[PDB]
Amino acid sequence: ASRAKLATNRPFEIVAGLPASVELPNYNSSLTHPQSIKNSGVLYDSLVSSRRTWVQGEMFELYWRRPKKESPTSGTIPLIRDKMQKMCDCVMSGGPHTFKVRLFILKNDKIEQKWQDEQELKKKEKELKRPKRKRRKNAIKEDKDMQLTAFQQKYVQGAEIILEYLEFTHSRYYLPKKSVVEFLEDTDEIIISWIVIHNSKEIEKFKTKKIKAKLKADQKLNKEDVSFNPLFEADCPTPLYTPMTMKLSGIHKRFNQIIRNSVSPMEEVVKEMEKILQIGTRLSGYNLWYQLDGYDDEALSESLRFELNEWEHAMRSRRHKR
Amino acid sequence: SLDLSALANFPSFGEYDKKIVHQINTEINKDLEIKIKTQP
Repeated sequence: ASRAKLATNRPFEIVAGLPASVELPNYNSSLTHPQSIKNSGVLYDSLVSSRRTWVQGEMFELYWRRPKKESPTSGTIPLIRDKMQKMCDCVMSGGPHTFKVRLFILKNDKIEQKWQDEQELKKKEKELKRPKRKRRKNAIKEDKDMQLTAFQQKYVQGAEIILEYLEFTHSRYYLPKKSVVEFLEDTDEIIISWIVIHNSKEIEKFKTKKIKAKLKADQKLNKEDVSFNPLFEADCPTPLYTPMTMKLSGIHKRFNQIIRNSVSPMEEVVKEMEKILQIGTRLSGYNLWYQLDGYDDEALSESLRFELNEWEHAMRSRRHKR
Repeated sequence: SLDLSALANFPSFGEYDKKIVHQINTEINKDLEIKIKTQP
């Protein structure tokens, strides 16, 4: 935000701190002394920003962050480790960028209790009704790869999935329940799509206000003698919204069932999305001007250069901390 | 010498295309030395 306030009438606007315009840049018409992309680095800045944002953005709801340091808070690390189960390593693409992930399950205790009750019922039903062969080891391996081991047999449906970045293990995010999931059997690729609202906090707070108003009205009526959906409500503020889509690759057959079971009934979210699409304000698509004039944009160029220098200076320490 | 061939390429009161403007910028860029303060 503290970036230099661009001089009036520049042929670009500063979007996310960088020079961009809605229309495709016409350098040849607009620039007399264009600095090279090497000189500008705008492309570099954009790429670093993109990757970092993908590491830290709002795409998935955050749920756990490593606490910024005989404090017992150390003892909670193994507890948080055990509250999730450990699962195998998978690749993700974010726009032009790609990332890698290991998978972790969030232990739904109701599924554990119901599994114990189901085993009780099945046992009671059964009681009421009443060298070594390596090929068998290969069969067991394949069965455990496409059928389910005990932890997978309990967590088939309603299991909870946590995402973590293998290049940034500090943050954990929820897999979107309000998402469309397609499992490509031929390519082993999974595409996830969801709509995201930039002022969602505004909508949630107005939703809370409406809930309070309805509760007050019900209390007033009671003094004499609910699937509240903010997106349906006529007084909901305009969502600034974006539709998003992402592809996963590298997930194995057994995990697909867990994932496929985990997401919400499709028609309901489809109708919700259609409402969002009527009421939403779509994010406008714009084009970055990677080339800047060395004379009119000298301040902007140097500012970008300085910020890049600081970013790189910090980035070395990140691995030096490992 | 090659610029003279380039000069003959220049528009001659016809219907010529934008690509000339690239050469124009090439000549314009020659105006002064580039005061690039900090190397990228």
